[PDB]
Amino acid sequence: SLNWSVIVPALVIVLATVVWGIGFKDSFTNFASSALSAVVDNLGWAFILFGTVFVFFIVVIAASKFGTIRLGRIDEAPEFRTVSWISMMFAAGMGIGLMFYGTTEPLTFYRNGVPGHDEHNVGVAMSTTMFHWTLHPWAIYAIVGLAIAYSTFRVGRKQLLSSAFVPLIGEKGAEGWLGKLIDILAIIATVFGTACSLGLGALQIGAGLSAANIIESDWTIVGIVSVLTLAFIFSAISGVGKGIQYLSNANMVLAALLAIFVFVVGPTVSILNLLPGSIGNYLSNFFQMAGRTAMSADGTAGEWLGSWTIFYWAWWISWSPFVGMFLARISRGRSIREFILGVLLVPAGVSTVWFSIFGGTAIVFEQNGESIWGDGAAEEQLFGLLHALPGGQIMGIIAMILLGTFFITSADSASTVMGTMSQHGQLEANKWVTAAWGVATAAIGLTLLLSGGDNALSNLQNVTIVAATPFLFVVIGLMFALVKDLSNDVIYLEYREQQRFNARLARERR
Amino acid sequence: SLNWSVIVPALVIVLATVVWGIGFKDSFTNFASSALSAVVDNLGWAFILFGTVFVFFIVVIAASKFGTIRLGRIDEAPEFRTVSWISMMFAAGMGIGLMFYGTTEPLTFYRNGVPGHDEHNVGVAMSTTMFHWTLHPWAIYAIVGLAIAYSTFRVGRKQLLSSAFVPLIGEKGAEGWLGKLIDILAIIATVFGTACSLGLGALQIGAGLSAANIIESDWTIVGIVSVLTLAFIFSAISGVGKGIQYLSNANMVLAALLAIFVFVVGPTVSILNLLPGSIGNYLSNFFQMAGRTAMSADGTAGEWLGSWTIFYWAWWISWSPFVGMFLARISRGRSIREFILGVLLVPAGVSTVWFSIFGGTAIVFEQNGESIWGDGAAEEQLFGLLHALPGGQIMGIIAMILLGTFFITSADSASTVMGTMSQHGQLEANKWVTAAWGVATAAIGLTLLLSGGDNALSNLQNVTIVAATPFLFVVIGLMFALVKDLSNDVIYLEYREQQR
Amino acid sequence: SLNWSVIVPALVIVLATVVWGIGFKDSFTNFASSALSAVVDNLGWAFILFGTVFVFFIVVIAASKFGTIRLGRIDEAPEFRTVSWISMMFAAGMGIGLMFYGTTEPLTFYRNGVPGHDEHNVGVAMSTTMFHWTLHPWAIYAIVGLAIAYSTFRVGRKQLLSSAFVPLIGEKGAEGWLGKLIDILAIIATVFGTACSLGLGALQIGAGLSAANIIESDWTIVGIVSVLTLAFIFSAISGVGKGIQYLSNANMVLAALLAIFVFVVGPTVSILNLLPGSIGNYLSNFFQMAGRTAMSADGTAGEWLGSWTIFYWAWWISWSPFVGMFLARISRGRSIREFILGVLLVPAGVSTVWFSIFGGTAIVFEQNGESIWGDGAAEEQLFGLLHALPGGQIMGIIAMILLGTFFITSADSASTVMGTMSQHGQLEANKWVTAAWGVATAAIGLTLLLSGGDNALSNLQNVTIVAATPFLFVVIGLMFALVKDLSNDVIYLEYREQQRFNARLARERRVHNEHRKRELAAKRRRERKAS
Repeated sequence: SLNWSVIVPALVIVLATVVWGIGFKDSFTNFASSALSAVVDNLGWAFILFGTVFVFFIVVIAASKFGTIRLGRIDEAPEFRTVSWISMMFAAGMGIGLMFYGTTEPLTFYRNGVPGHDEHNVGVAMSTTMFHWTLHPWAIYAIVGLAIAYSTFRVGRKQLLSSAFVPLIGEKGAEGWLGKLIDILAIIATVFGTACSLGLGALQIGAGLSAANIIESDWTIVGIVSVLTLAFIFSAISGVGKGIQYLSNANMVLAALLAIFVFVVGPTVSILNLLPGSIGNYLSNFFQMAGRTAMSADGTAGEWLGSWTIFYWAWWISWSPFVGMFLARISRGRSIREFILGVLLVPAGVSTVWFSIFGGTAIVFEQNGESIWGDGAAEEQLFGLLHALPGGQIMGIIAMILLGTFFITSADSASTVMGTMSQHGQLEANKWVTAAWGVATAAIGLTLLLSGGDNALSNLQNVTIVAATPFLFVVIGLMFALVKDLSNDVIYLEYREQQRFNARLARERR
Repeated sequence: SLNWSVIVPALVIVLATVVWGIGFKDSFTNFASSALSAVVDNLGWAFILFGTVFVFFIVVIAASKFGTIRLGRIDEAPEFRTVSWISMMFAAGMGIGLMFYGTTEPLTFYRNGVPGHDEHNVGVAMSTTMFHWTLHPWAIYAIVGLAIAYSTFRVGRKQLLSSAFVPLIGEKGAEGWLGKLIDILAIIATVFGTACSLGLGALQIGAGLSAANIIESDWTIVGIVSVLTLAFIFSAISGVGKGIQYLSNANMVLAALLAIFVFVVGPTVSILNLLPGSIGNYLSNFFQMAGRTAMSADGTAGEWLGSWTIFYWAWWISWSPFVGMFLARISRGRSIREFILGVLLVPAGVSTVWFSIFGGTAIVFEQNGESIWGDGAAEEQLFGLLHALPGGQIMGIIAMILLGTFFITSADSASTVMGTMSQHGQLEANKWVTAAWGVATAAIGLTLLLSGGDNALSNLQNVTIVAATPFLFVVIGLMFALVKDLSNDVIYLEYREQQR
Repeated sequence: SLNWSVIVPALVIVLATVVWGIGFKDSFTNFASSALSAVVDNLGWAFILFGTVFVFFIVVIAASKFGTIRLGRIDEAPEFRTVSWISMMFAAGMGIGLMFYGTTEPLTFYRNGVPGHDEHNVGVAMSTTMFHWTLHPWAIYAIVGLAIAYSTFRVGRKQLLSSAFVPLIGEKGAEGWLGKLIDILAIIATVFGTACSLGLGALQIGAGLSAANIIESDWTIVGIVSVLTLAFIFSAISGVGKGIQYLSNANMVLAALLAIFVFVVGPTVSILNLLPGSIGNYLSNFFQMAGRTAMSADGTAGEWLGSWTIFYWAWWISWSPFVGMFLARISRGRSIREFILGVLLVPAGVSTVWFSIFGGTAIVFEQNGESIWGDGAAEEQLFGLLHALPGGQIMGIIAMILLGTFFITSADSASTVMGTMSQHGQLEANKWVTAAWGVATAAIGLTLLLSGGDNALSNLQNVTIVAATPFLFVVIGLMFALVKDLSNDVIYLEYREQQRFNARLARERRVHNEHRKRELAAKRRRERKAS
């Protein structure tokens, strides 16, 4: 039961960018990235304004009476344990992203500084990175993750993003001009969003290899590294099961090694001192950073935001469908309040520690003179931070392998989700159609890395913002659909009608 | 049934300042404005400290159990629709004030800067203006608006500010040393508060005319512009009814034209980018600006505050009686929570957009070189912002007419309120006594504009702070009376006594 | 019934530091203060991170359902009146501390400035002092004060800090590797914490005398001033009762005189203008100061924090046992919510006014040129602020006497608490064992002032951070024990079970309606098909 109504237009746009970028109209793709700077100028306020709205909206709901509502049958107990649920939360907290920017981002802000602040500022350097990897991102994943976890568990609808727009569009009739389109953009936004992490994984590994087999052009090398792990996703999907479960555990171990290694070896105390700093400062500059637009100070932030804030915002939106589908399944029959409150606190905890370790020591070195700053190369900075520590050559390989495993897990999980959306929300997607999207995502992966050539990272970040632009309004509209569904929920109505009886009972007696 | 006990002392003080200012002791009036700088030094902390207290106090009540209480009969449904109620909220959001400072204020802060911050700072420039036209002002209007809407709807007392002090002063016995005095100051504070907006409307129009009939002295011109609309308030009160209803609708349209025109024509994107900025930054610098006193940094803010923060604070207080009487009638039998939460959110929404458009583009031009800064003239800056845009000469006239309509609506509405306070809270005041206060307010209007002459704006802002000083403590005390009334409501009071 | 199990190890460590500091290994004591800078480097984040946690934790509990719980018998009415309870709250708000730093602290921040800010900044100068004497300190006193006031009133256990760890350690079995140790550290942390205030009282008075009998070496003078009030604590404990009650009232009067005097005489308006400033600014820089560590800006704050933030934090922790025992008795059968909400608001109100008056005028003078800055001497700055005002020579003596009374009240109250912990939580401690700890505390008092010599203040602040380090984790663990006790309360456990049954009953009733509408629906489909 393959819904080709979504598959066709999806692959059409997917393969389009692939061919229109990999070759022929190569320089034309980089022209679209230039005309893309227009969306940052126009819909710039959109990503920023609503970007914070997601945080307030998801907190208001969690705090309101809707929080008591169970995600499924009335008064249903969660399947997985409380601790087990939190453990699966860390699995989502770790990704190729933290491996990439985790060490560079906090450093680039300490060296260059952020719009409206002095340079060499530890406090602001952390508050910014925190502002990009904590509440805001997960506030978007919670909205989507809740929109699904409610419509498919509580109401009992199909596992399609369109099924969440039932209240708005039309009950069951949401399969015309919209609905299908929502499911179409859902896949397109996901394939590009995942292609980003996969692409970042390539440059990350490539720069890691340029720190082992020194040296080689490395143009073909990129195509190699990609297909290497791209081919080993099949033997971890079809012929072999339990791939996501096993590899995820291995990832947590390797990620724990790097985190601990840098922690004990590097400036331990300094890292620990950053825990209260990054956290406290984050709460201080929150609204100041939330009000940061291309008008402060004097339209100077425009360039900065477009390559940082605006980027992440779009990158999370394009990734919301995947993370949403994930958090939904993990939170079976779990209170809305504990679901939201658990999605914003647990993951945000990992991002805090991770950045305080890598992005922390990287700053400590910048202070002591041993600048890890690899002449700009963001990918070479993670390994540079390792080689600067006793046993760096070793951990450098471990971190490199961890990337290869992430590339597989990320692509695997993202594929099982995309395949589901292509099968009318079938929970048990075929390991064949799943692998199909696997190469389809990696295809767009290299296409973005080759079109940019030397500026692969520049073009990669750009294309991401493109596919996310349309899906942005989807999440904004998904915000209303989630409000109407709740306002028409059994427990909710039963509450307002029971409260109206209590406010009328002691009224007549008076 | 005219309560002359309040009328006499009111007109006595009103006409006093009129004559003692319009002529004879002219230079003596400007001497009182100098000795007025003493109230900014002494009671300076009062306006600032409590100024924020109003915000916390009105939010705590709205959040507390008192919020569930209906403004009238137990479990009574509001008269007007939810959307209709919000629409009437915008009618109060729009005024002569936004037309005046809406374009200049955000600019003067971007050019000169605020105490304790660098200049040419967009973020701080917005946070400040927001700090003056959002929560704080309406937190004062909500307290008064609720004090009335409760005492006259719930309890069922007369529509007099003194009737709200029943819990404190004395039940029904609040008509001696106090009560009447509270009603006296209520009118005096209102007539001066309204005279400010009317005065600002004059200078605004006058500067608009100096951009059409260029040129003429303009001394008599001011007296003309005023009496022109001052005489057409009668034909919109007595001989003609539905004045407030019709004109209010026309005001919203014209105000929508200016707002949209500048929005689409000017830097659209920039304006939109200021929505998250002004809002976000406002929440960031809130407590920092709330703690801003004449001691930071190093008693340097004293001069700045006295001509900005301290000013608005007094200007809102002197206007609280009017806005309070208004919001009360509009919110018939409406939950206290939705009343407060609706008074702080709806109007504050307009002020955000309005300042992000006019005060926004004005900054965008300041950045691009086309400084609209009309050599200091605040009134000439609004029109300068228009003439800088395609079709400015047209909108300049539209905005000018909109001011004339505001001058009438503001004076009309303010009069119907003052007349009510002079008739033992009679909801249906006479269209004759109403028009009486009409000229009485405009009288003080010109008196403040002529006494200053060239510094008409300087003297106008000053006299305002004077009449508000006494009423300040009234609102502070009105804060306690609103707490006792609520703590002694219906089911709540009886429940405590039954537990005693 | 003296619990020597705690007394012995306590006096052993107490007398140890006394002898090992007063003489012989004198320079060795100052060596421990150098190796002490290591705890500020290592556990530095601990004091800062959790330091704010205490604030959030104590606010969450007060806001939660636990707040409705009464501190004693179910639905028990408080003994003292609401106003009387607030009055006894001010008695705790006033101390030797405010007399010492109240005038200097806000000044040193206006002159030198704080890490990450410009100098001569009034706003930041107040926010910092506020950050040290408001929520944070009392958030620690509330946690301890509640841990006791609940375990001894509600549950009905002995008045020992160890009795509060019953949930964690073991029910009644908390008297082995732990428990006793918790009671041991409780006294040690208290004796050192009190010794600080007593020591500060000495230097304060000594500098006051150097402003009257000008002049004299003053080395022996310190030993005199101390023993003078140290000997008059006995005649105010044994031979005379009602000492704490009477003197406390006298302290409030004298403290009111100084506060008002400086208020009316000095820059009145300026002080009043600081009320909104200090308060407002405090809320603004709260999280910014809460995130202040030895990494901002660029590990430069390390030195500053170690001599300010880190100090107070440890000083409050080492004093938590005493203040906790106090607030507990004062809040008999009083709602947890009104207890916490009353401990964080009332005292924080005094600290705001006190600093806005003394620390306020001191800045006003610094602005007008008449710098009260007594060439660094912190003790000579309070009197300098007085002598600068009409009738300073008079108030200088009054403030000096007020210090002597505080020295007695502080030592007296601290002793009655330490003695209680040495008698299995006996509420009625002996006036003999109480006086015993009196000299025991003053002993460590002079020991810290003589070991430093010229840098008496430097060494005094250091030794304090030492004894508090271990007790820090005790308060962190006491945070968990307070959560388990509450989660297992009668009124509480009834509230949850009730909230469940009420949700199951409604659950059942709803299911029956869905089958009702479904049965009734398909029924009308047969009436229309067969009409």
